[PDB]
Amino acid sequence: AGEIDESLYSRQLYVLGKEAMLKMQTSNVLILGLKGLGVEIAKNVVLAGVKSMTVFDPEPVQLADLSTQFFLTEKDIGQKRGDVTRAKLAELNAYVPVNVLDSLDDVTQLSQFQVVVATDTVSLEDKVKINEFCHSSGIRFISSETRGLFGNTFVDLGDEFTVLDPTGEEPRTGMVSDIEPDGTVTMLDDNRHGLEDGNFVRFSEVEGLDKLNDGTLFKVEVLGPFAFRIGSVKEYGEYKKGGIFTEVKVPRKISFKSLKQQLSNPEFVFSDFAKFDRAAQLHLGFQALHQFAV
Amino acid sequence: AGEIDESLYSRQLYVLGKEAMLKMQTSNVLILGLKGLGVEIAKNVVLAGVKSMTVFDPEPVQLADLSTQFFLTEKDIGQKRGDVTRAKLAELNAYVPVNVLDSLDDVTQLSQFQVVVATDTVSLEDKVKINEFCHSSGIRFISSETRGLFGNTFVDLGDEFTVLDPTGEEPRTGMVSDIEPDGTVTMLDDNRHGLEDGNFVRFSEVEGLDKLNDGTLFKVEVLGPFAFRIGSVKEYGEYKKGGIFTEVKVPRKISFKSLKQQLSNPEFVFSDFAKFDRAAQLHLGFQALHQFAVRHNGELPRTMNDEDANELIKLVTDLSVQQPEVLGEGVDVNEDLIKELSYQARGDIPGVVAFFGGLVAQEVLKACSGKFTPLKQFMYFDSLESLPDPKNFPRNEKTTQPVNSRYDNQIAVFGLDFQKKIANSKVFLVGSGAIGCEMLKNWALLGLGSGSDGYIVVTDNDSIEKSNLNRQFLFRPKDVGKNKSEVAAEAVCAMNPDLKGKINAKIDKVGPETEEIFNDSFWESLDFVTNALDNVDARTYVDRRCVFYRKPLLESGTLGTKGNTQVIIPRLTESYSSSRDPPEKSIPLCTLRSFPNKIDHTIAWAKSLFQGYFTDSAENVNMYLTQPNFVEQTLKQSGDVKGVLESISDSLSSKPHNFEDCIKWARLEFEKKFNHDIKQLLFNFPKDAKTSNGEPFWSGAKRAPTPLEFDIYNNDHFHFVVAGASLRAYNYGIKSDDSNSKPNVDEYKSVIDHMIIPEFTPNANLKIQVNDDDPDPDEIDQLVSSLPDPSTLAGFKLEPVDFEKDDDTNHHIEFITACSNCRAQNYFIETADRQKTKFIAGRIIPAIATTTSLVTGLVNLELYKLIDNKTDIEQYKNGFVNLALPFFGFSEPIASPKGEYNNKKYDKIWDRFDIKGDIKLSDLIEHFEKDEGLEITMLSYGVSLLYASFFPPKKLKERLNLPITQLVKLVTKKDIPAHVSTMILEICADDKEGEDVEVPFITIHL
Amino acid sequence: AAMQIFVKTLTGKTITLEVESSDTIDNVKSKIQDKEGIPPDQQRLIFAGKQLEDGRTLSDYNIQKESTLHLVLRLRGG
Amino acid sequence: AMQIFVKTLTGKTITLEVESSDTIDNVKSKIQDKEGIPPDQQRLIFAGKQLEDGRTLSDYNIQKESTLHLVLRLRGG
Ligand SMILES: *O=P([O])([O])O[C][C]1O[C](N2[C]=NC3=C2N=[C]N=C3[N])[C]([O])[C]1[O]
Ligand SMILES: *O=P([O])([O])O[C][C]1O[C](N2[C]=NC3=C2N=[C]N=C3[N])[C]([O])[C]1[O]
Repeated sequence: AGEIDESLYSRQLYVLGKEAMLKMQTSNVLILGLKGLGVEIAKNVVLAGVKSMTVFDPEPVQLADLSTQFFLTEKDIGQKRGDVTRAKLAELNAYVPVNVLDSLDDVTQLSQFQVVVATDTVSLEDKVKINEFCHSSGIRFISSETRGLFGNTFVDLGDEFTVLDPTGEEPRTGMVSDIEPDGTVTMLDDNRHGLEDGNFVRFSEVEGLDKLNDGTLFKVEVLGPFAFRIGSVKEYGEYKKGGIFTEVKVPRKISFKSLKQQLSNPEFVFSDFAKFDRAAQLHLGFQALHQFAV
Repeated sequence: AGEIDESLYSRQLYVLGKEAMLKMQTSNVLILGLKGLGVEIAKNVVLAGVKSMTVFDPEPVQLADLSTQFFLTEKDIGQKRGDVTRAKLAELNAYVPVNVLDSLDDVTQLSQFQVVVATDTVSLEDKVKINEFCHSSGIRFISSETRGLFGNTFVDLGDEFTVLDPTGEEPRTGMVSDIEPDGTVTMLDDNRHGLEDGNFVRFSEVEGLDKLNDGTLFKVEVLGPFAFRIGSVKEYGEYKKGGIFTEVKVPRKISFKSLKQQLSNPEFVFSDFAKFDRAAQLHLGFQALHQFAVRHNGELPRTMNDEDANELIKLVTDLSVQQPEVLGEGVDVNEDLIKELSYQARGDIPGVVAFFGGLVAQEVLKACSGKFTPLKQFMYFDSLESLPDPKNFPRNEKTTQPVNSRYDNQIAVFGLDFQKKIANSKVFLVGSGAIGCEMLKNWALLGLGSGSDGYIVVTDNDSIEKSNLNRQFLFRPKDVGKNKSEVAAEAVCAMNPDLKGKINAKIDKVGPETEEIFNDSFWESLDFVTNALDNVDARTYVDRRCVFYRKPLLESGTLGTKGNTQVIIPRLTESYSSSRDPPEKSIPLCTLRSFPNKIDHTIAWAKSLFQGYFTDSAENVNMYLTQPNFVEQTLKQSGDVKGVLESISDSLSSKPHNFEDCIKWARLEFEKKFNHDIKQLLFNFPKDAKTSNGEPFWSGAKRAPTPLEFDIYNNDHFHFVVAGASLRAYNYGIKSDDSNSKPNVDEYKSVIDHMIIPEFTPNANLKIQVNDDDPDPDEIDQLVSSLPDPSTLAGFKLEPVDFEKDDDTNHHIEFITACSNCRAQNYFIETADRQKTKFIAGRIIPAIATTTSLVTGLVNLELYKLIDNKTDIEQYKNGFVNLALPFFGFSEPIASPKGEYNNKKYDKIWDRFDIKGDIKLSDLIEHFEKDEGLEITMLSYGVSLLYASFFPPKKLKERLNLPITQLVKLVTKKDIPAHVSTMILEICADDKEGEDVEVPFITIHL
Repeated sequence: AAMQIFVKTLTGKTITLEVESSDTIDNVKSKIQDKEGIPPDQQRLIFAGKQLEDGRTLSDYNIQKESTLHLVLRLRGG
Repeated sequence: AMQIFVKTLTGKTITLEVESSDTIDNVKSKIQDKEGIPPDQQRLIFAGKQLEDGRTLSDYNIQKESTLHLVLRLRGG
């Protein structure tokens, strides 16, 4: 393959793009725990189209699990959550095989997967072991837990991870009316460039500055809503007319720390800034829930 | 899938990378025309691994197509070129389906493909149609043509194409000592940044500027070799210390113009700057060949025909008048050049086809991947220097005419007599790997050594391994384990049975230890020699011999997309050894022992630990048990005596009895190496430690380490123990609990959990060498008095490990990777995977078939010049290439240095004094006086001095009446091995005026 | 009279030098050493079909301003 | 004489210079001069509150270095 079905993925394709989806279609995902949380995550990932989805949950279905697990019925009570759910996940998307992992006694099995997600059925002790293995092996790790009206999630994509497009927005683009020797680019009449300091742009159709058009990227210094500066262009010639600029999104490398390190030194993203003082309280709280269970 | 077979693609993987090959594996390729050119392109692309290959060529095989089409046989004549070739291309690589497109009447079928390649069989009218459909549909398009010693290629990847990595070079990296508010970055000490204006870099570990480390890219303005500037940084804060910069390659969008547009407005890439004025001429000349064909019902000019050559010159002349811009205002048509194009239009030359086969195949791979910089967009090439002197081998309609022979389109260019001399050549090919197979293929197509006075000898001492298959196209999976040379000789004779019985495949290594096989008679019978090697030593060896025997040598080499050719001509040029190549970077010992900052350092350290633990230890024990003078001999002769004695002691005192014992041993080695040894280093130099000076000791290339706490869930901690235990078991002949399985974590964990790991206690009298420029590397009697007597150990043997990087099941790379990554954890160095550790520890050379094929093609264009015995140094070309750029450059070889003594000129490399017989010393000195005006001052055999003019009378009376061999025996007390047929002597001498003078060396012939 | 010429390496790097047409090849190699760290014995420079030899001048090889020389290497694999 | 930030739903960061007594009205017009959006269409939120036209930055305890968010209603579903 290397092939995407547009008749199915049309509106999603306009969100993610072909390349991102092609990578998705080479990724094997494992989900640990199939109460409501796990099956919601699994439902959305299967819909999105990944190479394969594997589910691990050997616990018996009990009546209470039906609170949020929309693929369980009362007929299923007694049987294993993983098994009963597998077939229903499988109907969501014929392109995505859904398998069941019978056991997790051997941690080495985790090497089959590119992304491992541990939900609320996995103890904090097992989360840490599993994360340690994933992180040191280059497997992407994510965990999540809900409790009543509280919840959290944790992301660790390893020592080396590259973001190829940070926002999914269309690259900004515009017509140029003048380019002064100091690099000052002025917009063609009432058009706003929309760029931000440190974006990059390339050019085409600029007359008089020919190697400005070769695909080289220039770093943007914003002067105002109607002009930005790219640094001297004397060496390139003398502006005459025309020109279009196109923003180019450059790769960015990032590092994540392990669950162990983040338990004692978390980097927070806030869900509601009116409640920021609560993130640190709850990060202690969720740990305490685990100590309570121990 | 997203899966790449490393065992097959290993060497290509280090050239292209995972992501490029993943893209290649989603790309369907279509090749139009399957004569020499198309099959060469197809072979290289099928080898490299694309989703599928489709070939189109419904033309019937004719005998003359075999000139360069190595997959056609005379039995195939009449059948369709595409049908017959299909199965043979399929055999090259099981992962790549090869299909035949039956008909191309419906242009719409082109839409199944991502890259279309139009060869010499497609009319220009059709090229333009196909290119227009491809360009306007988003399909990448390439075309190429060869005509005798001339060739071209055209590339058009469409309106929108993105280059992801322009060079394939390792990104530059470096340590920072300062960043000023204006953004001037200063390197630590003597370290050069290696950047270029317009490069981009990211940062990490820069304290004081925190968001400068977030992955943001900065544009580089270079200030000198040791500083560059990134723009103001006042806004991020203020630099305090530390910092590493890393180069990042950014995407580049480029556009291509259509074939139509470029026919009238070409963008040239030059293949030889010495010839750049010919690009415009040939651009016109190739268009006239197509016009000529439209006027002659599809036919090309006839071979060596003046009437057609004049018409071609007229057509080119009409083009330059219609478009005066193409040659330039007031620039004349180069008629002699156009005339040769016409004369040779029907020629099909192995060398030229190989050059364009490699190039275009690489351009296909670029097109599929965005890896490397595409040719943009026309390249022309000629090798007219390869033509022989017409005095010796005249070229005309008669000598040049066909003979009903697979060699007819080579005869078309060179004439019959010359082709016959190629057939009667005697050659030695040294090596039968990538270049070797390509070379043997080229010689098959040349018919070289097929004549009654000709032969080929090829030698190689290695066997065929799986990774070889990616670029040694003569070998099949079934052939793995057999001998490279033998298999290759068989394969080539299947391509051309004119060589059956004419190729002598040997399996001997070439070097000083095989001179009884490769003896005087052997070397002296040869016309010339060709290298196909992968190490400098063997090259130097062969060069020395070609100098000694006065034989031409054709040399070449590759590294990924880079390559070179060099010709060495007796009595004319420098030899290979005459010049220096840059040496291997050496890592200082203090950096390895105590202060690594790169993964290369932890890998080297790990590789030595591996040798010590599993190879050297075992070898020392076996010597101790079987050599009764071993302790004695060691006390006097070894560098590290205490080292060897401790090693033997430990090996015999801690003998494992089961596999669980090996697990415990490996767990304790982890504690020692990654915990106790580190705490000791910190004890000597605490983190806050200062220098006499007052600066912090732990700065710059010195990274304060932290001791490791074993954690079975860490991949590197686990695999250090697994591989360590399994290798220890091997040494002691103990059966592994994993010998028929993967390793079970809970079982290792069980064993390790019951262990008592001993606490660390420092050694206050231990001292640590910080610089390489300072000192230090009773017990020993005691140490001997702890050795078991060998009688205790009758029949005991340890089995030393032989490092094998290409067997993924033997735990070697597993060990070196885990061992390196653990030390890397100690020192906050990013860990590396097995593929990268294997590359570094195994010293693997990146290799790919495209470059191999192209460079071999160049060698065979030079080979034509040897056959003609050219003595004009200006006709020869050393070649240098990088297909990634793409770049090609050539230079005339360097002449051999000349000297003079008295009135006599000599060649300081190639000349010598040839003395027949085991001459008496006095006769030799007398000869040189009378015949050469040379007063011998010093005479040596290797290292020993046989005569000097300062010897007093008594010593002269001892030596003067002795034959050289007896003289050598008098001084060395050793004999001449009797299999020796010559001895080289070095002399110093004075000329007639009594001044010292450099002179040639002497060869004594017994 | 002083001019600029270029040195391209086999890896794609472009080096800029300032020289006079009367400089020796030795001179030029020394300028390359100060910029790249390579020693003159290890440098191999070619221009227009010729390899540049230590005793000669730029003029001997008709090197003009803006000319591009190539620094090349012998490869060891095969 | 202070600086504040406005982050948009697309990830863009805008920097403004304001005094603590400026009205929401003032701020919205600065956003118009910079982004082109007209004040009636701007929706700005800070610390749990949506900012209303008649008030000042001080009324919402907006301090120097504070970050406001410009958000949108989406029409699909
Ligand atoms: O570059 P490749 O590894 O594909 O091929 C090189 C080839 O040369 C052989 N070789 C190395 N050293 C040799 C030798 N043959 C004969 N004598 C000596 N000294 C090697 O086995 C490879 O097949
Ligand atoms: O956002 P989606 O298309 O996935 O879902 C929208 C849904 O709404 C329906 N809809 C649009 N307009 C409507 C309406 N239903 C009833 N009345 C009106 N006026 C539409 O058909 C979609 O299914």
